[PDB]
Amino acid sequence: DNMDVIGERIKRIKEEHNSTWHYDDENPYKTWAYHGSYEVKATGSASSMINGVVKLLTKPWDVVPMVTQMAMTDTTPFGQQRVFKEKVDTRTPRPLPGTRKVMEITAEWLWRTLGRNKRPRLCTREEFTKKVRTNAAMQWDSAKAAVEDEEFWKLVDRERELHKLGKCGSCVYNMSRAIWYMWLGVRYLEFEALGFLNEDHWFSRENSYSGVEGEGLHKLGYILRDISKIPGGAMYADDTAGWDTRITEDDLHNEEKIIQQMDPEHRQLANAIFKLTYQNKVVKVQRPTPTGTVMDIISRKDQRGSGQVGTYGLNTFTNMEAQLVRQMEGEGVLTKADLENPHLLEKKITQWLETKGVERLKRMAISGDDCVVKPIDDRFANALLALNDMGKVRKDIPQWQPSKGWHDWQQVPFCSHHFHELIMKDGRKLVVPCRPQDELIGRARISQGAGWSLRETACLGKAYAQMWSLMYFHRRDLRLASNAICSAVPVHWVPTSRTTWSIHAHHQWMTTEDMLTVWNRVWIEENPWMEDKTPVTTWENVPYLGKREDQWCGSLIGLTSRATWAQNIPTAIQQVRSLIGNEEFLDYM
Ligand SMILES: O=C(Cc1ccccc1Nc1c(Cl)cccc1Cl)NC1(C(=O)O)Cc2ccccc2C1
Ligand SMILES: [Zn+2]
Ligand SMILES: [Zn+2]
Repeated sequence: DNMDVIGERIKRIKEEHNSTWHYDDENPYKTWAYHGSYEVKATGSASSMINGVVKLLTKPWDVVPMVTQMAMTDTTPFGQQRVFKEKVDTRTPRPLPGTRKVMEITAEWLWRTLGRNKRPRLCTREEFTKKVRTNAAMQWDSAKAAVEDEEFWKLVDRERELHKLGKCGSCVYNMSRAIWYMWLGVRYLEFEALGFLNEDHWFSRENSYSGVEGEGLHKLGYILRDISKIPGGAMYADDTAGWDTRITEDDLHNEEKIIQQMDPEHRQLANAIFKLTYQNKVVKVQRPTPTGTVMDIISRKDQRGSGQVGTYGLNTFTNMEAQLVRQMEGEGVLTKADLENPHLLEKKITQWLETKGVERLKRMAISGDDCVVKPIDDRFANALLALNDMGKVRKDIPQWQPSKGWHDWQQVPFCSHHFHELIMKDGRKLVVPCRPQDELIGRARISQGAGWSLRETACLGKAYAQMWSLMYFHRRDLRLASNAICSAVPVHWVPTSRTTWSIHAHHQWMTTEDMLTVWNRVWIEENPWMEDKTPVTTWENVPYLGKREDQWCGSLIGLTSRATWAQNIPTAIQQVRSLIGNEEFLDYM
């Protein structure tokens, strides 16, 4: 089918592992082309490492089911195969000809709108090097060593010369030093050709209208509140089932239209990324066999490779396009007859885009596969023909059952959170991010690496605690647990690793600066929705959620076990201090 594009990559893998290369007839691949297997040592673990510092200071959550579940993520070849079979080995039916036509018209208009002020450009070796260096001082260490080796860049140049001839020899996606250099080299080449979407803020709210890039978790609630003021129907936030697996060959060709705005030298490189690694891909996946573990080499023409970071911007683009198409259907612009029609009237779609498209983009908050839409009316709730036909089937709901919208922006699911408007004691309002408290505690109790010292583990606990003090201060249990962790860890110990990989995280908690000072900077000084810049001088003036809402959202406040924990927390803090040693601590309780 496509061996002329993927053949050189498979030939190189096969030559490198010819001692154990074989065709396994028991391969479970149904929708992916299977090329072969070779022996590998199994990677991953059946369960996550536990952060003992966070665990010792959150004893009431030792029982809680969601907390116990989050520590059971299986990353072994058995776990990889399970996820692959249940989620990735699917085929999306091809959209109808009228659906493909409206998508193409909308994609061309959207790219033109997105590129009205900005022009695409190539990203560079020093840009990638700087990003890698700033992230290593938060594998990043391995990546920092690779960017400092001139042989890595000479390998990058050889692969770029193949891409310029329309060939690919080593850009393989993963579901010795040489293979790590080839993977990081593939990521560099992708960054060089498509990194501009992220680096130049193409999906910022000012540039894209719907986008939220660069806003930060602390600003998303304010944007949903601003959207709530636009006249129209309810706010809809439908979750797509496995968004990345529903990116069709038609979606990929619509995303590729951005190459039309590039300079010749950039278009050549971006066309190679689109054709060789996005629209044709070679993937490695581990699989357990009766006699050991193999690495399977598979390929397909559609879906995304999640590891690519160019996928965030392209997912945002395709979601903005799909939601505009759904809004057109709700408004009666797109009928069932149009979706089936190759010959639909292009001009009525163009006219709707040119007269109402930007206004309709302003009614949305879109981040990758996450969307919030406030349509002009509720007909949108039942406009499902185009959405299902485009392959974006909603998760856990019958295909034709109407979407449920929200009339309170505070109840809307966006980027794994919901948002509350709080009234401070001085009358000022704050709009804060929130999620089930068991998820926040469960995540903070997971360590990220093996062989970590008590220092590295305590510093990751401190990073989680400071993130809670800045984003989730309004949750009573989290402010208390945060104070306990910060009192148990040396004040000069710098938080390490990362609390989240989310694009919305700005990592203001990765500091040894006083958290109240940082809180003031984020919530008051730099908050554009805070008109009165009066600083808050004490945590007693930093508000909480309403007790009832805190309890509805997972708080243990009012339980006897929680009261016992709060009363005995100086004892647990002292136990952690005793094991850390004679360092400088501070009492935050
Ligand atoms: O860029 C990077 C990771 C990164 C680090 C070092 C070198 C390059 C990259 N990126 C990159 C690559 Cl390899 C290929 C194509 C395009 C890009 Cl831009 N990260 C985010 C940022 O802005 O800090 C963007 C993002 C997107 C999704 C989720 C989180 C974040 C934070
Ligand atoms: Zn390549
Ligand atoms: Zn909440």
